Amino acid sequence: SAKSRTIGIIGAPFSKGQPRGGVEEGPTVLRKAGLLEKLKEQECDVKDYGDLPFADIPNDSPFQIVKNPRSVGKASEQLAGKVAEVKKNGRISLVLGGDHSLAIGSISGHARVHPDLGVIWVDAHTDINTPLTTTSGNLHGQPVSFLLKELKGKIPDVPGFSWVTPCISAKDIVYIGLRDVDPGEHYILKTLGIKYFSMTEVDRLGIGKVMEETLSYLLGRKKRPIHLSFDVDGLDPSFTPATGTPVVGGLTYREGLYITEEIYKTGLLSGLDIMEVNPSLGKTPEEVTRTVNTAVAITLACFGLAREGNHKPIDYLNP
Amino acid sequence: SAKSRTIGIIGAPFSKGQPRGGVEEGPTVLRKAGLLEKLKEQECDVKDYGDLPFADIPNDSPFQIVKNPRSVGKASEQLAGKVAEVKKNGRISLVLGGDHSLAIGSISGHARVHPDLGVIWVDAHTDINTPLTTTSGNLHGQPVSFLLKELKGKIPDVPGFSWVTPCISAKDIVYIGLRDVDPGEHYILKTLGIKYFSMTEVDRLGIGKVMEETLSYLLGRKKRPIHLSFDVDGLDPSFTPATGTPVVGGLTYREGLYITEEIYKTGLLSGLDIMEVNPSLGKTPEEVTRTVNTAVAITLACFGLAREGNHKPIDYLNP
Amino acid sequence: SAKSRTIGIIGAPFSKGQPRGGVEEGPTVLRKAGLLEKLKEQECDVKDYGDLPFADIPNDSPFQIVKNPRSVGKASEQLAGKVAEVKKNGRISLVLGGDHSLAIGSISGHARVHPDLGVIWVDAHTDINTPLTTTSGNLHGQPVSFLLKELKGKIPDVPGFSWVTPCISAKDIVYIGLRDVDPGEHYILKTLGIKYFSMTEVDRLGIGKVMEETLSYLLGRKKRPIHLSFDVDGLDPSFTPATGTPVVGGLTYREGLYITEEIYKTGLLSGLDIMEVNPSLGKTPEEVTRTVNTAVAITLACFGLAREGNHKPIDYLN
Ligand SMILES: [NH3+][C@]1(C(=O)O)[C@@H](CCC[B-](O)(O)O)C[C@H]2[NH2+]CC[C@H]21
Ligand SMILES: [NH3+][C@]1(C(=O)O)[C@@H](CCC[B-](O)(O)O)C[C@H]2[NH2+]CC[C@H]21
Ligand SMILES: [NH3+][C@]1(C(=O)O)[C@@H](CCC[B-](O)(O)O)C[C@H]2[NH2+]CC[C@H]21
Ligand SMILES: [Mn+2]
Ligand SMILES: [Mn+2]
Ligand SMILES: [Mn+2]
Ligand SMILES: [Mn+2]
Ligand SMILES: [Mn+2]
Ligand SMILES: [Mn+2]
Repeated sequence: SAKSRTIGIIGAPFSKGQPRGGVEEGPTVLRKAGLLEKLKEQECDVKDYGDLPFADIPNDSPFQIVKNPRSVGKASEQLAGKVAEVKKNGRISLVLGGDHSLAIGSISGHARVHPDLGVIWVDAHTDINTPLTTTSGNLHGQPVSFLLKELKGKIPDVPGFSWVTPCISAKDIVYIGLRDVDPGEHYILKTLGIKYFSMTEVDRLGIGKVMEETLSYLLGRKKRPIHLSFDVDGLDPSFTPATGTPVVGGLTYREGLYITEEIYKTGLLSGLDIMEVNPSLGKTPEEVTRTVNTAVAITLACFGLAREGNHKPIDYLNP
Repeated sequence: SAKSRTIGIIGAPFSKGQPRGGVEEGPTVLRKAGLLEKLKEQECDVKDYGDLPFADIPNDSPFQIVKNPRSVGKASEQLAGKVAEVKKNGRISLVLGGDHSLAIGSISGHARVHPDLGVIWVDAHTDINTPLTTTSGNLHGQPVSFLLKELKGKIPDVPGFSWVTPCISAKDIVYIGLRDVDPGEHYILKTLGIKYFSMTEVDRLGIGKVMEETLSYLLGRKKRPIHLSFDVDGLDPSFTPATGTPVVGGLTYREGLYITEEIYKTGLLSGLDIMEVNPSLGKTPEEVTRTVNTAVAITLACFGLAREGNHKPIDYLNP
Repeated sequence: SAKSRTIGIIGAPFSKGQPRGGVEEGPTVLRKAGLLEKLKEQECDVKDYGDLPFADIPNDSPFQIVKNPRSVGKASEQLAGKVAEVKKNGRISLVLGGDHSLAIGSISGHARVHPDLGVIWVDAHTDINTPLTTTSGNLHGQPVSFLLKELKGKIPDVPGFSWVTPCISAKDIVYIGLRDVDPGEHYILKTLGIKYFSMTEVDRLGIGKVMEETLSYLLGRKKRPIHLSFDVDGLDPSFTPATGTPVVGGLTYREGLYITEEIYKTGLLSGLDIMEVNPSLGKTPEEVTRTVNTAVAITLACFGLAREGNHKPIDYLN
């Protein structure tokens, strides 16, 4: 099958990057919804690399305020190795999360095979706090800081992260859907001159102009691999309520679909993260199903499913 | 009253174009909501042609997998006759559906008086399956195929449809709202080069550009009569949930009103279909009322009701 | 603090501009939600001028069909005095409503100190009926008529309003959010040539172009003070349901924030009204909380809170 429809699925049932239990069930609920079957139904070559085994680290003391550092660092180290393996096999890595701390391992692993990659980060949050600027101490709100080359010398020696080498420059990342950014994060975003489309820019320009500007900024100079790190809380809680850090006034279901349809069309999607789906956090059974169905729809759009329709290269009027 | 506010109401209580009971009650619920009274309140000349009886056809076996062919064909044949009568009386035909298979009759009969008409098709679906590409066998998913000149030779001899002569060319129809298209339908849409604005184009351009492009595409060469075939499932199920085939990520209430406000302003609306309102498909009594109210609001906008306001040509400061 | 973050808060617990009880509780629910504390948390210099006492006028007979005229006129007269005082102290007046009839007093008071002010009116409605074009007789739908210079000779001698001097020209007001306008109001809007962006223009242009056009229409010739009169029913009832006159197909939560973020950025916000919050009109306790939280978010955006983020002028990395 086509490169843009050749996929390597990695389950990452990890929750210790944040304090809310349940996000480790994200891979289970996405698989039960029939993600793999639905992808095969749209002419995808799907290989399931299974769920990564995350061994318990019982004596995981905090680094200052930073919680579960060895567990988070090890999970990302393991994921980096697995993503690099998937990438070497000529497949688009599809990481089923799990909390967003896992992006450390997902992007690190992807950069080992494709160092020229560009990142599209769909989230309500920047996730760029350092272990020193964080007030929460949750590593799911810090993955971008460990990855950026410009933040080298600002990341202290955190236990479990000695394997980390910053793999992306501030110019190689574009944020979409921002609406809840810490002061420390806003300082970083502005001082490093990172490209971003907060909800203010989405409202001003429309998602059409947002995507036109995002893809031109990342691909204008030359075609390069795209890594889409999708936090379901990027979309409004009316679509993805079963998530840990929901923020009102989010991207619509349509905008989420549009972003992913435009990324598919480039033929350059090389890595994908579907993060922060927490089935324990739906106020009703319907809120869980709604979140899972939305996450599945986003994923299908990444691999070719289009709202105008799709057809096989045959003559439907003369079978 | 003005030509654009002179109306002939036709109730078409018909459901056999699809399997879900209740759509035949659409004319009853739209009338009970006060549609006729509300139209007269906004300076409309309204004539009620009543509800078509549609006598039972007990012996109506399927054409291959195509269900109730004689019932669907005869209902459309009689509707074509009724619409032609309304059009001859110098009135805009307002068809209260009923399932969308009735568009065969509505457009066919409208073309008998105005063969130069253009079609705006608001729907989540293309409804362009032929009796041979259809997988469901439901004729409400095939009306466009029976109407298109370019599909002549691809429509088999279906019982109840010998009266049908394709009346519109692929170039005289514009779709708005698409989001659930069958492979066969997508093949047709692309091969015939039909103009369409799926939810992807609406997201990219905005409804303003969509309407500017739709009206210029249909009216640019010369002014001609407009036929708007409105399937309530074109709007998001958060506005029109009481419908047979709902699809998430639909046109908003605002977008639905914008489309219809722009069509009214041309002064060229000549035929209108308000289809697929099913008052047995409300999960609560409020979902039915919500669907009916939305359908009524769309209809009022077609006949001049504007969000900015309306006033009579009198001095309001000196009565 | 910066001029754009230096505020004078005025509570206006008044409901007699309309028939639905509960809108007088708007200042109480907005204060309980922590509005003052949240503003101080985003580096605002906040001075609380308290809640205005509105004394009962027992024999307040109607002027034709126009209800509670002396009560509405007196409440606006008091508010005008208070807003002018806040403006003289070099602060942005922040009026917590209360029904929209209070805009007579808030804009009148503001024009006394800044006669060159420009009005942005966010609402589903025009509120431009005169005491003679009104059909409901509710004064919360007539404040713009009392304020416009072009409507002088058109407004009759209404008891409680002899203090009113029209302070704004038809060219100095921009409407955003219009979707339920009376025939008489539409006639006024068209005959006076007032600038407006009904929901039809918002749908056509997008909120980005709406704001670009609104700010250029008002500020193009030169910088001048901005008065934003925000009616919570300007936003869709899915965001602000606890309100007296809700109309479907309204401005989104995002559009409301975008309008207010753009106004903040000019540094010219000089007067603000947060009106028509009615906590007695929520179908559930959550509907009230949702309306109050939305109104608080709009207010915070007016004084600098930005969705991209905010930071203090310090080195966060050192
Ligand atoms: N900046 C945050 C942090 O925890 O660092 C966000 C982290 C969000 C992480 B996520 O979902 O994007 O991966 C959540 C916010 N709430 C108070 C702390 C704030
Ligand atoms: N294209 C369809 C068909 O029945 O052929 C749709 C028909 C749409 C009918 B309507 O509402 O636009 O009139 C319903 C879908 N479900 C599976 C088959 C699909
Ligand atoms: N124009 C109105 C009026 O009462 O004059 C509106 C007044 C709304 C005032 B408000 O909420 O914008 O401040 C309410 C409408 N319903 C029938 C009469 C109409
Ligand atoms: Mn997030
Ligand atoms: Mn995140
Ligand atoms: Mn249809
Ligand atoms: Mn449909
Ligand atoms: Mn108002
Ligand atoms: Mn209003």
